[PDB]
Amino acid sequence: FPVVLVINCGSSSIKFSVLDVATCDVLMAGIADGMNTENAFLSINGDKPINLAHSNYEDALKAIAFELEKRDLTDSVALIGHRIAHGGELFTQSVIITDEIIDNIRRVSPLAPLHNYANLSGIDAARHLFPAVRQVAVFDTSFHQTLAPEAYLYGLPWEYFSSLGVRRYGFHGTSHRYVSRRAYELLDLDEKDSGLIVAHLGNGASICAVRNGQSVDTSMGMTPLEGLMMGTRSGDVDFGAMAWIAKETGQTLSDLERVVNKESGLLGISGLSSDLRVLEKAWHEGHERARLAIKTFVHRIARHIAGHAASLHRLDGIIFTGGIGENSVLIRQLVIEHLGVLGLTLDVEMNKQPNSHGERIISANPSQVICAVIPTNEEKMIALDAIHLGNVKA
Amino acid sequence: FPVVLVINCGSSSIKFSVLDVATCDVLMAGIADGMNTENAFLSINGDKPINLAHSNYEDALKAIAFELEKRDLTDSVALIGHRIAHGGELFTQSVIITDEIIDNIRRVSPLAPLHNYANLSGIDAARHLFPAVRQVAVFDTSFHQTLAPEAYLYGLPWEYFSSLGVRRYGFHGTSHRYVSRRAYELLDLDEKDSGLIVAHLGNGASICAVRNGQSVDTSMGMTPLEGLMMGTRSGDVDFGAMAWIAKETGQTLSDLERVVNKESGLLGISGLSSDLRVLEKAWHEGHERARLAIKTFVHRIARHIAGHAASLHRLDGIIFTGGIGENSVLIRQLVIEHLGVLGLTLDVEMNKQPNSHGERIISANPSQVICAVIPTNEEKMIALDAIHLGNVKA
Ligand SMILES: Nc1ncnc2c1ncn2[C@@H]1O[C@H](COP(=O)(O)O)[C@@H](O)[C@H]1O
Ligand SMILES: Nc1ncnc2c1ncn2[C@@H]1O[C@H](COP(=O)(O)O)[C@@H](O)[C@H]1O
Repeated sequence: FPVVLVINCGSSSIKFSVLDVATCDVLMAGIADGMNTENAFLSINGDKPINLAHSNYEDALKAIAFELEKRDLTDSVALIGHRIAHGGELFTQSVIITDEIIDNIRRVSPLAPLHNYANLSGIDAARHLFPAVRQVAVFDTSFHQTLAPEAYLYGLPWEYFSSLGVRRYGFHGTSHRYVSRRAYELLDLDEKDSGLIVAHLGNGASICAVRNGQSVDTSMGMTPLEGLMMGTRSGDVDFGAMAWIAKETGQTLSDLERVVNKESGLLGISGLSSDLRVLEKAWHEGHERARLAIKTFVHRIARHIAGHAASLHRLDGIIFTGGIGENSVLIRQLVIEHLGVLGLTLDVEMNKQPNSHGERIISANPSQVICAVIPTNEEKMIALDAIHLGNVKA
Repeated sequence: FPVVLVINCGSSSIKFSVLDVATCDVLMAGIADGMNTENAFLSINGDKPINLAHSNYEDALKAIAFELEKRDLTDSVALIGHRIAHGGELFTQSVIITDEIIDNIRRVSPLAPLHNYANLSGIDAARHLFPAVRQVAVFDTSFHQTLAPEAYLYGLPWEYFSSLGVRRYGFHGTSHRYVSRRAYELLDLDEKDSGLIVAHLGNGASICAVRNGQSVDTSMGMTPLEGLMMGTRSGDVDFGAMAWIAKETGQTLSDLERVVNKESGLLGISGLSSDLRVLEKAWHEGHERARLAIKTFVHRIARHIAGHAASLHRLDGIIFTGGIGENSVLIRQLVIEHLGVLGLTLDVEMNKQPNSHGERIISANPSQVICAVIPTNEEKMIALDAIHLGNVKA
């Protein structure tokens, strides 16, 4: 029974999963946190953190490989999948990693300096430790490459796009792609004749319009700062307002970039938490700013769901996914009730059901548009691409 | 026959109109251009520019008053209407100008330093030259004050809103208000039970959602930089992208603010013109970048029209207004065809009709939503507020 090793290298951690090729089931999962710091530890399935002390990306991947060996599945690793943050314009699909690909990843790495260079460090490590294993790169931007110029061009001077490559790229592509495929089965839709809106709500929040199997619009921009308001991210923000704050408080562009990424969003408005479970409980206890943060969060999602619907000839489905989208009974209902204009009617018995019920339809019968919850599986989608590319001569 | 003098003071010009109280008809109109410069001239109805040479706001208003006297209508001026750019949170409706109002205008003037201080200079001048005449302030933001916190709060730290007043204000309020009123008559709608989308396309471009006579969402933000892409303005732009350009080109926040306001938008993408008539002709001659600029322009309008529709319980009408919205047969159709999801069908015979046909319905019969063109009259709306306030004890 061969397996796929899925690796996601962040700036501060390394997340990994081992999926069984036969059933696409998770056999092992873990996180190597506190990366590049003075203290680095490795937890597997939450099985008590084991430290390495001042360890790098290569040493951490070697520790995971040693734990991979302790369970006798090292020689069973047939494929290695790498999650890549930014693929620029060069990558439209998942590819088998070669010297050419690496060079191309380094080319578009300036577009995401924090995340993309960390991905390359993971590629270099896995190459060193598993050279006779086929390795695959899956890009978080590639799905959105089917966008037309009108959908990705910014109203900036053309030169920024042609010379520097300033345009909408969009993220959560792997998730949007996975959820799309599942929606055609759950809603019983013909891919070649369909219009979906996928709402990935969780860590980061993004919307995607999927027309006839292709991504036609997405809420995130060149960076994950554009679009929906998030946990700590501001979302859509007037540049004039940002320029006004820079003059009135005397802050640098770096200072405001810190504020927008880490001090804003749900955390910013409420002044309490970035976690939704905390804010839901706070509002339940009569916290006004927690109510406002959630109400604003809901509003901007509804605004973008209806907004992205314009890039469709016909609206068949709205799919909720991600940590928030799969679990929050409240957020789903408030968003759908905010979208009464589109002729949606919700089934509250179905919307009450917890995530254990998996891929479920939550809209009632008289509804013009089918509303559904589909749990996203980014690890399975990476594995599926890897399995497909595992049958290929390179 | 008493008259209303309407004054709009920009940073570089003074636009004025004299409307007859009885019929709300324009009797005289002119522009004093090149304000505060070494050479300032005054044109009335395009009746050959007459220079004053190095003239200020008070001297220019005195020249208009002298030309007002030459036509024997100085003693006929019953009311003076002032267009004010930014009213902050303090002004929800048009008011009679007193010492209190002036102080309050200066309070919120930091929110629009370029335009708002010029408005005060016009107020000071008209006070000096017409002290026994009732004077009224009409605010370009006041109509959007009915917005709920979820619609105007940014995903920034709460402190920026509470201390500095960073929130969505929105503009074109006078136009959105005027067009709304007219729509209830043209579409035969009950104000208290209606949902409209008003698309003001022209100089600046903004969208407004009008639920039951009240503004519930608007595309422009704290500054007119947010929302739709415009002639020279970028519109919605990823802050992460703007921060990325600042690092890669080594430009100041002031440099990028210049680029976004004057070098971007339709002019930015095409690299040709901010004027739509030029770009329409250019695309007709096979100019690709003029086609892209227009296609992108259309796309962002459709995205925001459908987006703002979420803030409505029911969509009754989409109204096109402004220089572009009233005249561009192409832009109207491309936008409506982009909004096929909402179930709109256009009557192309009606959409062909030039602006001379005034307030006209452009959608066919099977259409789910009525599409119409209503010419905006910001001068008439200012006069109407002034006439109403002219019957009041102060
Ligand atoms: N039962 C729940 N109700 C509401 N929000 C939840 C729940 N479980 C997880 N979340 C949110 O999901 C987010 C995590 O997103 P993700 O990284 O996609 O799992 C966190 O910000 C949580 O606030
Ligand atoms: N016949 C027309 N066709 C297309 N665009 C027009 C036409 N007339 C005026 N415009 C546009 O309207 C804008 C002026 O807007 P406004 O200041 O609202 O009159 C300009 O940018 C013109 O490009």
